[PDB]
Amino acid sequence: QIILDLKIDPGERMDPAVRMVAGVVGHLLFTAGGRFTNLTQNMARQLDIA
Amino acid sequence: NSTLIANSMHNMAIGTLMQREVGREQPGVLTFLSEQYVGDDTLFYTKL
Repeated sequence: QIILDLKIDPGERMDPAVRMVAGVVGHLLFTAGGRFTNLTQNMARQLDIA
Repeated sequence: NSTLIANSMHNMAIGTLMQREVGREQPGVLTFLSEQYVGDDTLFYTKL
């Protein structure tokens, strides 16, 4: 019933390693299986790229 | 012992706030190229 998505903020400044670590974390944290999902297809693509 | 350091770094914080606010309220009008802080003085080079 609730689906997550990525937030874009130009003003934020962060180290590049944060995104790379979050890419690993998101795979172990969420579910995109064959019965239900927690995240939109776009966020799944972003996590795969990360 | 660190009067100038404290004033300059306070100026740095205030500068970060003004850049964030102007970026939020008007996207793309003003882009900041360089910032410098010394004592109680600030300087910004930007493109309009």
